[PDB]
Amino acid sequence: EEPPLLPGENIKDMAKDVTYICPFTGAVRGTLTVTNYRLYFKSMERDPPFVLDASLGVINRVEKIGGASSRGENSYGLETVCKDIRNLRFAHKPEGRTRRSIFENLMKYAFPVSNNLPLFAFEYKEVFPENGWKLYDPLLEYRRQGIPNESWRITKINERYELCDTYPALLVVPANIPDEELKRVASFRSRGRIPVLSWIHPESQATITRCSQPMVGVSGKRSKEDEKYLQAIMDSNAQSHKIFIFDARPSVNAVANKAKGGGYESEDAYQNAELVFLDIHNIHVMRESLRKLKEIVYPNIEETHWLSNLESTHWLEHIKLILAGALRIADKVESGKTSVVVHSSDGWDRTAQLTSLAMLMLDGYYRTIRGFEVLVEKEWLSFGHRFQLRVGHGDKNHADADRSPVFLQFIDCVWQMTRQFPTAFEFNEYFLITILDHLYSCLFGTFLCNSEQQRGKENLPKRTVSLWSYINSQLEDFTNPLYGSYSNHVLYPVASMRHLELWVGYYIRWNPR
Amino acid sequence: EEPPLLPGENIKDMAKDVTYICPFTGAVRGTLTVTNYRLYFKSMERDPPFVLDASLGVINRVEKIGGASSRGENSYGLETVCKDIRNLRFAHKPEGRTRRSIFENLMKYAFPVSNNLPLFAFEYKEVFPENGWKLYDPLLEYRRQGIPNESWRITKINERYELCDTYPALLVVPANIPDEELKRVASFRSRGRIPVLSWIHPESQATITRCSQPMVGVSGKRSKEDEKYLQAIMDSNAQSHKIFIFDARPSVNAVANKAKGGGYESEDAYQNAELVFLDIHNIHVMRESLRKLKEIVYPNIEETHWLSNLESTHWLEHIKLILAGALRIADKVESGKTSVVVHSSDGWDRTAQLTSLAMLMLDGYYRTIRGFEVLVEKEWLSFGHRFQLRVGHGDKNHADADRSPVFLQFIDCVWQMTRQFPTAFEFNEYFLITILDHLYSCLFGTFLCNSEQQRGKENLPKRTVSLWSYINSQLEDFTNPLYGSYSNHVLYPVASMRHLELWVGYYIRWNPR
Repeated sequence: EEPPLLPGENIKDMAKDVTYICPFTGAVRGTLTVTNYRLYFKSMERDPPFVLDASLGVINRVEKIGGASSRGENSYGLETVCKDIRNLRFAHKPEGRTRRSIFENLMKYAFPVSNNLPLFAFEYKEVFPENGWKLYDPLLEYRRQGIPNESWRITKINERYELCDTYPALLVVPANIPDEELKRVASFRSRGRIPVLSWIHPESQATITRCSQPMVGVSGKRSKEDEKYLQAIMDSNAQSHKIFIFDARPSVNAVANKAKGGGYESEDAYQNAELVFLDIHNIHVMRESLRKLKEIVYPNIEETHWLSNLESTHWLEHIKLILAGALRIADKVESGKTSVVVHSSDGWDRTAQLTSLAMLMLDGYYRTIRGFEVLVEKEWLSFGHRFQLRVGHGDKNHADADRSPVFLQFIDCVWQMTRQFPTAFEFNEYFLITILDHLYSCLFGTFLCNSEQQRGKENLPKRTVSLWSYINSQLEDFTNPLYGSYSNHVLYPVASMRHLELWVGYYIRWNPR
Repeated sequence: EEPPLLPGENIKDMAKDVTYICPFTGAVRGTLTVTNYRLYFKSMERDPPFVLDASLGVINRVEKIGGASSRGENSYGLETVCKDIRNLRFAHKPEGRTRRSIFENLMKYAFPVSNNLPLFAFEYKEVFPENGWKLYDPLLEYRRQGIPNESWRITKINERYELCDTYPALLVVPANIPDEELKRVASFRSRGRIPVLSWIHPESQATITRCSQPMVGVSGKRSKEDEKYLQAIMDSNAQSHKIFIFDARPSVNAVANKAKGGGYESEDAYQNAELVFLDIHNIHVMRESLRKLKEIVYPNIEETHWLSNLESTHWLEHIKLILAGALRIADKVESGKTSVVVHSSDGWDRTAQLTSLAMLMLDGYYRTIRGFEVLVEKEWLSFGHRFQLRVGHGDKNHADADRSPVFLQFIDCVWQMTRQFPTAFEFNEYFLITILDHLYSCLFGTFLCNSEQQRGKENLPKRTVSLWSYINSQLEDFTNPLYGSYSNHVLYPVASMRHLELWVGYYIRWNPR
């Protein structure tokens, strides 16, 4: 059957009497359509119409199955490997070009930028009553936190992104540190990500700052600017006697980075700091972890070795390390009243997961729907997470090792927190799954590019629809009705294999049971 | 401090200033009291009075630590291995006229059966608003099921236990089958446990009968009355097409028995019967499962390999098979409208788990607190599960290979069902745990002996108190607040490693969470 279209979506090819092999109900013949935004398959050979509708941004690779003409053993079709742990395999008649027409159209529209075609986000013409692009206001958010205040000021040194071009235009830093000082410190921090304020505690004034690793190198070089800058941070919390520095990386990996120019803060160079390593592994390791998981989760789960197979993926283990690390940060801020500086190698994948999760534990604001969108806009988009590079929108280059489920891990961690606190979040599971779906969809421009400055040059607000514009128009589908019972208090989920669950709602949502 | 003694409980020994080394908190000195029913330890050295109550009946083994020459920090004293997945270690003064005393008095009252001392069950003299021994009435129960009737009659042939000394005094058998033949059939079934009615469906008249394995042997011999027996059970159902015989043993097993004089019902000899194997292992295989489970759970849990270690015990795998097995039987009765016959080697272990479990699925009556109690008294107690032998009340022989957690296993399954159906049961977790607690406590006579006949020869109903007499006094602590939500209908739990959980409430309840 025909697929429903969206403002800007037009059919690019169609083939009828195509057979999709469902690993759960068997073969089903019907029509396969490929618009400039999705892959649609519907069959009227089933009482409820069997509809398969997946966006093209989800397609990771396309592969042919069988060979040429009809040499294959009853298998002339193609298969699509999807980012959301499905794989879709289709069959084609002996007599038919539909096998090559579809393949060639998928391998063109599912990968627009690799064929100098535009991503759908730029074609989508649907309008909304609210502009998601105007949801996050740096100045208003800081004000919500009490910023500018005697201890912290707001600098505009980065409005044209000269200090650091992967950072937001506005940066909050200690009031006693001048702009000429930020330059020097920027010379010591990788890619100019010089610690900057993320969150400040209402009462204690304890702060969460984020930045990249120090450039120490093998010769063990050091800078007074950076060292005093870190001190200025601790001085802004008056009643504290220390400053913790959480390094997301495992100790053995930080050392390796040191050998290549990076490193960490030593107990001697930073007198009043205590650096902890949280043992959270790099992007490549998480890609492999998720890959092993998809392997035992789709399409059929083998019961006997489920537990060991699951453990072997190290998915839940990584989630646990992320949550636990977030827990250590939020605790030192809450209970210890001590400011914490959090970083990693570049400070834009693990640091983002840590600050984001701690913030959610500490501030109930980000647990509300609009709050979370702000959280996503603040930590991850504005602070330079490479969504484009990490997801690979419309790029045939599926093996790229720059691709990793970083954000997906974060969202998983959030879902983990919502299970443990069924009343503390205004949003619900569907909201989160909807976010993961549009991470790949490229329907909106919210998860495009790799930086704030990039999005400015690309003029994304004026050329694409924000994902929040659509979500804030259907809020009845994203609200947790049990939201309230808890309160405007601090959350402390339990990181332990006995309280973390596999997010069945996402990683196994295709099995019709 | 001293223990709060129960009606009939006397202090057999006391020593003060003893050290308890808690595998979770530090050492605690205090007073270790021993009575004729429990082991009580209490210390006022902790904001919350650290209490350590435990029935002697839950003491699996007592062994002395140190004696010759060992003066260290808590390396002198005694240790107790318990049956409720924990271990107690007391550092009791090396000198002070207390070199040898506490140990001796623990040993004496912890194993009354071996020492030839009364079980505290006979010295307990608390009274309760109702007597649990009256709770279950064989005739009042069959009447609830609509028995007797045109098709099934109640025979008295075994009133003196002369047909089967394990079996209850009243037996429900096919109306047409006279008592004389019950004898001939009794000689074909192992230990004379002839197929007897356990449950019947109100609408389809599909029954569920239980028995021990057939006595076929290598000589493939067969009973003319047996076959005819099963024929009447089928004929009672309106002659429905055919009749399933569920053997709880794996195929290999039944065959093993065959060569031993036992076996199972063959095609041609039982022409109208489908024989299925549920692949549930024997007592030794189970005890070993539970043994590996207490080793990775107590005292400290190694997180890195929790999933693997848990998979290695195969506890969840056995719970699956057992539940899975009840699902088939329940389904063949609910859906196929077919009478089934469940049996095993002796027909008092796996048969009890299966009928009890299927019955819970089919009849909501057993889902009520009183109904469940009746279930235990009927399917487990009157039908001869060897709780004295399987649990070994007050017996110094801990290596006995006759001991197996067959009943606990059953209770574990039920807990699984209260988890998958949080509203269908009137009783709550605590209730089920209390039941496990008095399985070892021997505070009541409810779980003593091996059969109904023995319990009578000891006159338990008049010399000991029934557990239900206690439980039904506080039904507010044992009630499920959510119960009622659903209707009286058939519960179908999922028997998958993806749905079953590890009862942390009973297998890891000691840790301070």
